[PDB]
Amino acid sequence: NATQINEELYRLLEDTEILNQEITEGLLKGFEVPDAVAIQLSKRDVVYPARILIIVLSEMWRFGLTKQSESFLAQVLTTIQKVVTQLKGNDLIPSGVFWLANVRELYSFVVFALNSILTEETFKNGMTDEEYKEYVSLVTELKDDFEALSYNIYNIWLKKLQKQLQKKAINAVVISESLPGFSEYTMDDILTFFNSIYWCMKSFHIENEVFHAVVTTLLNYVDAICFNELIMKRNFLSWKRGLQLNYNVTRLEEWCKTHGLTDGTECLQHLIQTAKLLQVRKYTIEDIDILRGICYSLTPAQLQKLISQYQVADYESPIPQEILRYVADIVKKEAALSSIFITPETGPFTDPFSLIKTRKFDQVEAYIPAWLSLPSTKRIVDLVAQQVVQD
Amino acid sequence: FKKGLNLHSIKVTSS
Repeated sequence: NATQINEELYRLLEDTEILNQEITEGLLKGFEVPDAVAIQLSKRDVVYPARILIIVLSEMWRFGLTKQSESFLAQVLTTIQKVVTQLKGNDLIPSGVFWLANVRELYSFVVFALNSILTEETFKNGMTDEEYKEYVSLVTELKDDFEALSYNIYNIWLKKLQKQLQKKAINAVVISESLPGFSEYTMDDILTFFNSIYWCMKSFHIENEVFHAVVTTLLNYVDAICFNELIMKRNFLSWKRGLQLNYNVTRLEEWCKTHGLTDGTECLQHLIQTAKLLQVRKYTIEDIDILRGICYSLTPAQLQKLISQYQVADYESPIPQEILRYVADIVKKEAALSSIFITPETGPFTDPFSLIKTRKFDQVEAYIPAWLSLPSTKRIVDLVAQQVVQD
Repeated sequence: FKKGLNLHSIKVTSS
């Protein structure tokens, strides 16, 4: 009956011991990420929990079920953050991105809600100033809540990504050797990593500014840790190794250039300049001044360390003592005018999403994914459809 | 007197 829709629906939204169980344990914790090379996905196949949450929340606000919606959203926030926190392994990149979408979606909705409450005259005019004050306070608090959530999951995810990159890229970039015609992670693993991030953020309709931020952060991180690994290497810094490093770095730069990134070079600067230092001739004082010209991001002390641990090969002229003396004199000169290491950016970072104009919210169609095992939620949505038809 | 908050967020389309 149409006479008993909103009634039953009400009695469904009033029970936050059943609904909370299905939502937090079934929908959120029991989430399934869709398939992303070139695979096209409609926006409805990605942010389905966001859509469902938006439906339940909207219908709760319609019926004035305030405290219940507050508990609901509290447990939802806690659950989402917990889920992102427990992310590990091969699913780190897609799942993360997945949630980064959903949360963002939610945020937009709330913004819209607030922008409806304050702009549209009908709301401020149609109800008491006390109730209006309550709703404004509530919705605002929720907006800030989701802001904080997105910040949290972004920084958590990014920190995890860094924790894996530290485990792969050191050996891949510094130690791994693969040159054309000269004959346990490689550069291909790194490229596969960054490609995973790209295709995931692309197929899941994520704003490119976030991609820019993430990859820039990760690149700077790689640059830092690999440089801090290289400078303490000894019986290792040879011309061949400089060539190899230059090769790997060049691969990364190529990926950046062919995937939108313009500022990919400045991130890897220390490694580039390091390879250049290891490759160029360093036999004359002029060659050293040239080296200073090229390596602008490298400090004189770092130059001294790098040069002093260079490995001269067989049939290669060793670096003169006059040169080393000149280097020490330069370092002394710089001391007359704080460590040789680079401090890696571990976090926290500014949420890139908090710098982008929030997505304009459009009307969500009443739908719940058929493959889910959430009875109450499905009954809710099904009722909501008939409700909208009625209005 | 609570007017409630009916943000018409939800739509329905039939092919």
